[PDB]
Amino acid sequence: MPEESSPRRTPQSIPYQDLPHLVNADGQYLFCRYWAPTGTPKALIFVSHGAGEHSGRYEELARMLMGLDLLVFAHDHVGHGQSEGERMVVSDFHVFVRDVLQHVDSMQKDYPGLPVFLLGHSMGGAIAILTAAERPGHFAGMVLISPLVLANPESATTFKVLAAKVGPIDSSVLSRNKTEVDIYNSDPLICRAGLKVCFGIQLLNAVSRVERALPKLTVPFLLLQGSADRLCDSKGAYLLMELAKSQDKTLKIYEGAYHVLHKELPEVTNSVFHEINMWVSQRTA
Ligand SMILES: Cc1ccc(COC2CN(C(=O)[C@H]3C[C@]4(COC(=O)N4)C3)C2)cc1Cl
Repeated sequence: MPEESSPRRTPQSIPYQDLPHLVNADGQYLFCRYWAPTGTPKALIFVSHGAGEHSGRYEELARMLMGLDLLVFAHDHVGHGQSEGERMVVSDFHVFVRDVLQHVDSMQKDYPGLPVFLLGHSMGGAIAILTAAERPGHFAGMVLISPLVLANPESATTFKVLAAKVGPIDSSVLSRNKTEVDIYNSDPLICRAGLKVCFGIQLLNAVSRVERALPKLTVPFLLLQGSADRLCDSKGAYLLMELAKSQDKTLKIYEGAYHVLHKELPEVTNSVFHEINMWVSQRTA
């Protein structure tokens, strides 16, 4: 008599049979999270986390969102969090987009006729842009927290020279809020290893694809950028503002703020939480 294989486990040895999951096109398991409101959801919203991080970091945002009677759902991108795959490795950047579309396609079927929003930060924001541009007309609304549209020139050129000759980021540039930098540095699911070269060329590659997709955007969106962001240049968010065709487009600059605006100084963070709340609320009522 043949036997079933020993259960599939996350890279932290938890059986997938125990967690919300989905199998992707390459047969890799993805860890999933769901925040479901009491009663009928007004809409669906997918949260796309950034490079090195994981969906767990979006707990508070997602609870506010679910607060407005939306169904929030997320998964960890491949090579992130509790999803399978070599840490911060992807065959091609398009995998992230495809994997989102799959999760949305699934969720839409289970919840027919509901509008769907995207929320992304950083690389997760670049993924949201590409996701939207691949399906013009399909998403109700897009919320972008300092999305990767243009990469910091100082840093990009440094990396390009280093790559041309083939270290971990100073995590202080994340946030003026030093408690949040510390929380980041002590989260076991994060990948704080230096940026591999193959993944770094991929991100500069995504910058290029994002610029090509900009003119094709028609989806409504809210765009939150810090003026002193040393990872995703603020110039990128002006470009998005200029090139997108969306009839419904809005930009908040946070003067002096760094990169992770939902994890910044409370004045900033509270504003970020409020604007997202106001915007999504107006477009679901
Ligand atoms: C050389 C170079 C420099 C800068 C970028 C772009 O900056 C990246 C930072 N990236 C994220 O996605 C992470 C930031 C983080 C961590 O945890 C959070 O909450 N925020 C998510 C995008 C690309 C390249 Cl090639």
